Amino acid sequence: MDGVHDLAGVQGFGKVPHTVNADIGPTFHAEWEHLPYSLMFAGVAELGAFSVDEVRYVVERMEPRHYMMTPYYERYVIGVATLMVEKGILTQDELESLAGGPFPLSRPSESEGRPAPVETTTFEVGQRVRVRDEYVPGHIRMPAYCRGRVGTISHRTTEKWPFPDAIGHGRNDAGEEPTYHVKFAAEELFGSDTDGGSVVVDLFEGYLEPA
Amino acid sequence: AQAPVSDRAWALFRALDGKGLVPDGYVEGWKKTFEEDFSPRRGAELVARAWTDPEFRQLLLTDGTAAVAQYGYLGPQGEYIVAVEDTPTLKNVIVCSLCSCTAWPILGLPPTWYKSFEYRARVVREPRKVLSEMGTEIASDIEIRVYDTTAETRYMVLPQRPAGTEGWSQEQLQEIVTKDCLIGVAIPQVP
Ligand SMILES: [Fe+3]
Ligand SMILES: [Mg+2]
Ligand SMILES: [Mg+2]
Ligand SMILES: [Mg+2]
Ligand SMILES: [Mg+2]
Repeated sequence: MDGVHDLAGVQGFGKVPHTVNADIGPTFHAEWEHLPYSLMFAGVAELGAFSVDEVRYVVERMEPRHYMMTPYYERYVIGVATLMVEKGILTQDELESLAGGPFPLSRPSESEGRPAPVETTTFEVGQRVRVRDEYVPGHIRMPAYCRGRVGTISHRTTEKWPFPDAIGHGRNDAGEEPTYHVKFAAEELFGSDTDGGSVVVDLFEGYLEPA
Repeated sequence: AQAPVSDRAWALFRALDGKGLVPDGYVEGWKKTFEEDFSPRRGAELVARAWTDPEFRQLLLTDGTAAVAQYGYLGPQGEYIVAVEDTPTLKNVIVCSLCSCTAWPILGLPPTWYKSFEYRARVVREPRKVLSEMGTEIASDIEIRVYDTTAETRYMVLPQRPAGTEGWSQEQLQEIVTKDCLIGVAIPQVP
């Protein structure tokens, strides 16, 4: 999904709000902040109502201005609440009743997702690969900056996971794939307009093709 | 228009708890894990061991998962670990440009700054300027490599061991390996 969450390479932001080794304060800065993650795990591990991938996607589905104005942990309160409503576990009415006011949720998905591709290639360390020049409206773990770009395999995972584009929509056809650490030259991604050296993106096999 | 976030967060808890969907002590148990168990002190222990034990260093860099498992530090958002080695000509830095993905059990939960749109947007494209602004100068004769945490690999940086620490105990070395050293935005300093 080409949403505002795909931030890598966006220009115009100011300074990162940190200097090295500065105090970051407590883990949680408010008494509710542990709730989104803990309730995410209740949903995933206790209820089996959704996957972690579905949590990433429901946060991506926040209305774009809403996403941009909402602090991190609050996005996950909204996302988890949205999934609970979409899965028929809670209603928005009861959430708003208990909250004592408006509790707007993420927008509905505009894609049913896609299955893990049947045709993929097993790559080896040192091989040159291209990121498939594809556009996916639902969940995908490919940041746009690497779409259609060419890099070199530096690692093939020794484990396999469900394809995010499927499991992120709760589909039954996510299969399992290894991922690959693909190293790109900075200039391959941003031309002359970068000060870096290389960027390594951890890409599912189904996002890749021989170069 | 929105109700206060605290009210919305507790409403979500109460709605689920009131339907019997949240086990007793569940969120409290997670809070304890997040606050007390997940910690960059664990990553620091791994780094200090690698610095003083060439055999463990080799394991950590070839099978990070196995090395971390030896200490019992695998966990949620830290089940497949890859350690990335700084060298005299290479500085590694970690980000999750798409959200906040972090090796929780060994780095601790990500700090606000790491989750910021500023870091997520900028470090992939201008890591030298970002690190400089944060107080870490990386010379031009050094390659910067940014790892974008886009799938299930969870990363830690193995920084270079600074001169002046020769002979230090693992405990002494652990003290100079900070959360920011593990993420890659800081270089360990001799106090
Ligand atoms: Fe993330
Ligand atoms: Mg975009
Ligand atoms: Mg607000
Ligand atoms: Mg030495
Ligand atoms: Mg001594």
